[PDB]
Amino acid sequence: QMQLVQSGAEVKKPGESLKISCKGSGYTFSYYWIGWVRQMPGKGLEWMGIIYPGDSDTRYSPSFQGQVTISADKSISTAYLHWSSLKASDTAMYYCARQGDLGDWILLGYWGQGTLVTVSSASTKGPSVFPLAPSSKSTSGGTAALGCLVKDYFPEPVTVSWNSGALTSGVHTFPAVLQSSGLYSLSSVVTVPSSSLGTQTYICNVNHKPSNTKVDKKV
Amino acid sequence: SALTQPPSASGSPGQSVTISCTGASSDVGGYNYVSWYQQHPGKAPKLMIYEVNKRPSGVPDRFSGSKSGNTASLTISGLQADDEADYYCCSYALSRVVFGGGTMLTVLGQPKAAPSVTLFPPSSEELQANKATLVCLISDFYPGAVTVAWKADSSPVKAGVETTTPSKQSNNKYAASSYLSLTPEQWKSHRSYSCQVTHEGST
Amino acid sequence: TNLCPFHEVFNATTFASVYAWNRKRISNCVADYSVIYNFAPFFAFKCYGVSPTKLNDLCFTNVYADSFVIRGNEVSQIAPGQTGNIADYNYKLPDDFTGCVIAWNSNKLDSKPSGNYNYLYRLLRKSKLKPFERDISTEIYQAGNKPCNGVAGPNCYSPLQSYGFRPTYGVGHQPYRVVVLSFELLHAPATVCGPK
Repeated sequence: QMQLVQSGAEVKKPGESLKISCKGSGYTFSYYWIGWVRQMPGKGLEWMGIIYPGDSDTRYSPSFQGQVTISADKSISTAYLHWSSLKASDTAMYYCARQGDLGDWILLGYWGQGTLVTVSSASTKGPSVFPLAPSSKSTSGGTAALGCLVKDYFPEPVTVSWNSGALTSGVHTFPAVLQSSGLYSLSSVVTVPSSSLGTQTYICNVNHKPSNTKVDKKV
Repeated sequence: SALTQPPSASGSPGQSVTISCTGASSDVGGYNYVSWYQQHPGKAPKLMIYEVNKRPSGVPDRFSGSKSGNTASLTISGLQADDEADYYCCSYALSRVVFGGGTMLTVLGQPKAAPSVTLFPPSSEELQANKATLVCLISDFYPGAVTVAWKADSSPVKAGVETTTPSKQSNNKYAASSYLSLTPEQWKSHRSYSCQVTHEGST
Repeated sequence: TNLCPFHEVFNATTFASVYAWNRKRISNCVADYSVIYNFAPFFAFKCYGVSPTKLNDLCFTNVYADSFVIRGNEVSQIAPGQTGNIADYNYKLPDDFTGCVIAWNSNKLDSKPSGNYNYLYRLLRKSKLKPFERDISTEIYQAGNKPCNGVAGPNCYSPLQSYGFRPTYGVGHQPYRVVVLSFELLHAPATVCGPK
């Protein structure tokens, strides 16, 4: 079967090199044009260029002539996208596409999973978890909302669970907000009966792989 | 040249809607080098229409295309909840593909829901530490538009505040979160603060 | 002053077929033909009435550009006095031709591993074609005596045969994009004079 697999998410800082890949299988990787597309957060698609794996003939968009290079390794059926001296503006989702058996040669009928590239001057920083206790003044109203506050973590990927993965009901995690300092912060809450305070333990579980911080705090 | 598309389009279930694209260039071979792509939130686009008088396999016949001069149209006959997506037009005549700004297709019929509010005071642990933050959580509102205003004992305050507006889940409704950062003494200098949502009215 | 639309024919995605060769009218332009030299090394850049390096110094009255694609080995037929399927049925050049012929390989654009069937060359025709004519008719060719009633049969087939361009084909069957620039040399009121 035909499918395009791209490298995982890459988080870098300005002034650093990057070389993402997009491997194609299930078809002849010598007669189809392979290219890359940019999609910034909330913006539309921007075409950067294409290449012919058979003989390396690169067609760059006028807006990406020398700002980026495209190459391919025909032996392993993989296409690359190389950056030099990255900028804060390069943060975006980058896809790879190829022409299909039908249409013209730059129709881009087949696409990839998409590669997320984020660049920010902020460095890695483990989160500091704080317990959002249910209001002592009013434990009713909107029931007993217990939650935890995750704060000051730059790498957005963070998973919050309750009681080793239990309490799936009533749980709702809100997407993080990118503070001015470049560090993210989100919150996770769970609604339970007002009289159910501390049913088993009502404990939080926070995981941050980029820093390997395992934090658990009850309330 | 650059293509232009409406920022957004609207249509109720069962009805039809049209999306216009102006700026398509041409070459000696012909004129129609027009294609349309569908992109759902969180995944790659998909080729809906190419050679507007044609379409690929695996695409319902509900998607139709046309062209009158430099204006191209994408016709959708029957709307469904799974049709909400950004639709871009592409001109690939002069060996150069140009994507338009895209248009957001939102299907009506979803009932309005007011936002639920939950304001948490600064936790005791962070209070023992030298920092404090108020968390105002918003959820269960369908219209993806809301502006959070903070007030300190009826006095507007806008020092150290940020907000977002994402979508919760397949539930098809939206949520949001805002954080107010302040010093521990600045916190205990006034009464408990209030979070205003203003979906359409205060809350 | 105004530049020429040469970018519309050389930097295009697709060309027309041979039987439907598209003619591009050029007028009220300053033709800088150097923009053509920077393209891939052409298999054939042959001018029959002038030298290709002298075009920028001359003025032309009416200049027309023709575009089409052929299987490569037929480029020998795109020239004055030639004979063959193309020269006789699709595109005929006069013996008094005054212009330049430009041909380059397009196996990357106009070819697919599955076969691109969007290019035709009108295998058969009842009479030989004259210079600068176009027969876009797709009627059934009556080779026998029985009047063919619009249905292919044992004695009447379709005249348009499709190219099966594929990258696996060797040189000689690959697609070669041909651009024919025809211009009048006599000193009539000029519309294209080049960069002074």
